[PDB]
Amino acid sequence: ARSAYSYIRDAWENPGDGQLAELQWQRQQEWRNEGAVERIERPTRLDKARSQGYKAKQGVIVARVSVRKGSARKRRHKAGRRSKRQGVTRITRRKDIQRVAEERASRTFPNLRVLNSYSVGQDGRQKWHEVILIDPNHPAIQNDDDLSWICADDQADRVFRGLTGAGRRNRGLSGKGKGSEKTRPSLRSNGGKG
Amino acid sequence: GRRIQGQRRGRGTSTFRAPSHRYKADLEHRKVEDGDVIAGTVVDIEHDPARSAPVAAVEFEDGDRRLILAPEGVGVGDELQVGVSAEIAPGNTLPLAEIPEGVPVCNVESSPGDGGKFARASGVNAQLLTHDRNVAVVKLPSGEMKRLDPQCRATIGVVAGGGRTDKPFVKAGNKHHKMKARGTKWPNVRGVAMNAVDHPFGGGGRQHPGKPKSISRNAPPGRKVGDIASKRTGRGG
Amino acid sequence: MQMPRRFNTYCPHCNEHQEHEVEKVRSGRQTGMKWIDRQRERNSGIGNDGKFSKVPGGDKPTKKTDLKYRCGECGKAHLREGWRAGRLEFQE
Amino acid sequence: TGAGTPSQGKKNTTTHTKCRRCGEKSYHTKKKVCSSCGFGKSAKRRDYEWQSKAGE
RNA sequence: GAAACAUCUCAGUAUCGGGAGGAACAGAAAACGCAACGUGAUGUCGUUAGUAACCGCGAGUGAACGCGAUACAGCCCAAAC
RNA sequence: GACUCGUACGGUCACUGAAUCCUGCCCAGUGCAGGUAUCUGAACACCUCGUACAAGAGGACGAAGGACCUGUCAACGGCGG
RNA sequence: AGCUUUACUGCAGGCUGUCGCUGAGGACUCUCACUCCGGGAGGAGGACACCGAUAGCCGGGC
Ligand SMILES: [Cl-]
Ligand SMILES: [Cl-]
Ligand SMILES: [Cl-]
Ligand SMILES: [Cl-]
Ligand SMILES: [K+]
Ligand SMILES: [Mg+2]
Ligand SMILES: [Mg+2]
Ligand SMILES: [Mg+2]
Ligand SMILES: [Mg+2]
Ligand SMILES: [Mg+2]
Ligand SMILES: [Mg+2]
Ligand SMILES: [Mg+2]
Ligand SMILES: [Mg+2]
Ligand SMILES: [Mg+2]
Ligand SMILES: [Mg+2]
Ligand SMILES: [Mg+2]
Ligand SMILES: [Mg+2]
Ligand SMILES: [Mg+2]
Ligand SMILES: [Mg+2]
Ligand SMILES: [Mg+2]
Ligand SMILES: [Mg+2]
Ligand SMILES: [Mg+2]
Ligand SMILES: [Mg+2]
Ligand SMILES: [Mg+2]
Ligand SMILES: [Mg+2]
Ligand code: NA
Ligand code: NA
Ligand code: NA
Ligand code: NA
Ligand code: NA
Ligand code: NA
Ligand code: NA
Ligand code: NA
Ligand code: NA
Ligand code: NA
Repeated sequence: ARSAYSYIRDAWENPGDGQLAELQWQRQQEWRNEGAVERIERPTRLDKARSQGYKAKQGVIVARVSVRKGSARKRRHKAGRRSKRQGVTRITRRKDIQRVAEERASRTFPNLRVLNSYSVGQDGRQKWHEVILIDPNHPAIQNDDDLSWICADDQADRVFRGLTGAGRRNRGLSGKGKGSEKTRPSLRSNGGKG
Repeated sequence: GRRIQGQRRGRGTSTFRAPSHRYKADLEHRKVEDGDVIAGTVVDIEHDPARSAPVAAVEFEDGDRRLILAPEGVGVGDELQVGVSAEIAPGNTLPLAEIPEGVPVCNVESSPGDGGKFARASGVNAQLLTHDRNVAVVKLPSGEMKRLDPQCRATIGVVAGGGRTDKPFVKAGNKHHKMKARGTKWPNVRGVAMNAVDHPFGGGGRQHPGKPKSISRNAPPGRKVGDIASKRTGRGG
Repeated sequence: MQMPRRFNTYCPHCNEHQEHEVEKVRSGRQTGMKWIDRQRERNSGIGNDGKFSKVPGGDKPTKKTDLKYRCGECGKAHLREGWRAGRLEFQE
Repeated sequence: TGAGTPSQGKKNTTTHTKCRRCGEKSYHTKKKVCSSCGFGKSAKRRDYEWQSKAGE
């Protein structure tokens, strides 16, 4: 039979209709008054969290991060620039807001490591994402056969090197064939052309 | 070119800032749970460095010592009141509603409880005209008819120090001394006296503006100079 | 100059002289879907757009003759070299 | 007054001093920042790529 | 550089911000598409090829599949119960 | 964030440059500002055509702006044959 | 190279329409988001404004 979770998921396929709508109109009021990074005891989207690796256990942390909506907050040029490089307004950044969110979170928890993240809505001027972080040092995790991998030294600052799931999608690594000539094995190895 | 003076202003450097650290008080109306029970006694009449007008030192019953926007007439010893029931005499402060129409008022609030905004310069005063359960039309010293919430507090009488503008500065030194106590860069060099690089009116072998002086409101900072969005110029016609 | 709306002349299709009818080539309308139309959208961005930033050049003192010769028999037209003419008017 | 020799005479102010962190006499005692290692401004040591030829 | 120059080019170079490791990254197909009755995770080397493709279709720019090699390695959750 | 512990007897932006006698005429052009039947005026949505969809074509509506009208020269300036 | 402009091309900025935030009953009411005033009670404002996106106009300020 359907799982309880399946309902949470099904409700978020349309965050603008039903109870979820009424729910958001409410929460956001409180959210807009919270900080940049707010640790929260329980995932707002249980299906998604668990689906993404979450796990109600010690060493697993979650926090909601809000990032401003829109293009790049860029300063106009103060020296010679050909018409091509004289832009400011239409320029956008190459990292999506969700990736910005994962980083602001990870920086808030220096000892933790980003496991994953997911969207929980947005108002007119900002987006919220909930980031799942892990304490690579807690034995409750060093002994977890489904998460102890994140404890390896080479997983240090994994979000800052784009090893996150949102990281790898944003690096154009989704496709294994056509179109990913300049992306895999890495953007930088491909002379930054992706 | 280079940024014009109006652009250096905004940066808020020392030169353009006001000597706040030398200012006495941020004159603002007192608060009262309600009732109006509040009242105090004038203790002294001081000079206010930020407005070149006098301010009155007042002591209230709850032992609160604060400076007030001294209207004309208030002297040491006098007793002033603040509240919905305060008397209707000069110096007292009460909502526009409780004020009789046709009475000169000063330091009027724009939003009830904001502590006063309008008419607080030397000698000026507002004029309460129309009452209502909603609007309290007041004629500001500029002539405009400001419709206001009757709950907006105000002080009765005209601001002290009237007539200041009558005597000429006579000499640069006097101006100098005044300017030194304000957020203003002085003296003023005429745009037309500068180099093109420095101002849109600069340049030429003789002094005259480059183009016409009346500039569109849509003009960008760096170019908005001269007669800003003038509806007209000159004295004639 | 003056010119007969219709007259006998060689029809490259029939391979024999027929009575043709002369008409001034009316400009067909654009689809806005040609390759060039796409490249304009594609290639245009921030700042100067290169070739897509240019604007049409002037005119020559006199234009050449832009005509279609229609065969009255098989109804098929054919094109010919034109010739500079300040004005061209058909007779009937 | 000449901006040359005559303006040299007033130079009796102390700015750059031995740096508690890197030992170089680059600690601006008025700014409390080392112009050499960045002490007082950065936890990380001051270093730029332009301090050497691009391919080296 | 285009014998000017704006797209283009220099070049995702110089330089700047953040961070890992002795290597990093990548990685077990919603692949390929010598179209198949075919191949079978990923890097990399040789080639494919200055080919396809881009481009005031100017100057210039520029892959991939495959192939021959090197080394090979394949698994764990979410959910159903 | 400065102006601003400020509020039109303010402070911003410009021109002229103590006093004294004065400061004529011009709004066509340019600028600024106001108005505007009508004309012009982009995109979204909307209608028609097209396409099993889409590209695309046309229409209707029409903001600021412009046309047009008015005000203004101690506004740029002009004051001849 | 500095500077100018009704040189060419663009870029900020200003004004303006449209979309999102955004809600209830060609003009209108409302309150609940949102904004502001208020120590607070609570007052004003209000689906506008702000902000994100886009379109037209102006645009040697660069
Ligand atoms: Cl991390
Ligand atoms: Cl003054
Ligand atoms: Cl013809
Ligand atoms: Cl194959
Ligand atoms: K260039
Ligand atoms: Mg590599
Ligand atoms: Mg000063
Ligand atoms: Mg104040
Ligand atoms: Mg004066
Ligand atoms: Mg002067
Ligand atoms: Mg000079
Ligand atoms: Mg200039
Ligand atoms: Mg002069
Ligand atoms: Mg002059
Ligand atoms: Mg362009
Ligand atoms: Mg010198
Ligand atoms: Mg060249
Ligand atoms: Mg050429
Ligand atoms: Mg290239
Ligand atoms: Mg391929
Ligand atoms: Mg298991
Ligand atoms: Mg002089
Ligand atoms: Mg030059
Ligand atoms: Mg506030
Ligand atoms: Mg220039
Ligand atoms: Na961290
Ligand atoms: Na790319
Ligand atoms: Na001049
Ligand atoms: Na492209
Ligand atoms: Na050359
Ligand atoms: Na040149
Ligand atoms: Na090109
Ligand atoms: Na005129
Ligand atoms: Na005029
Ligand atoms: Na120069």
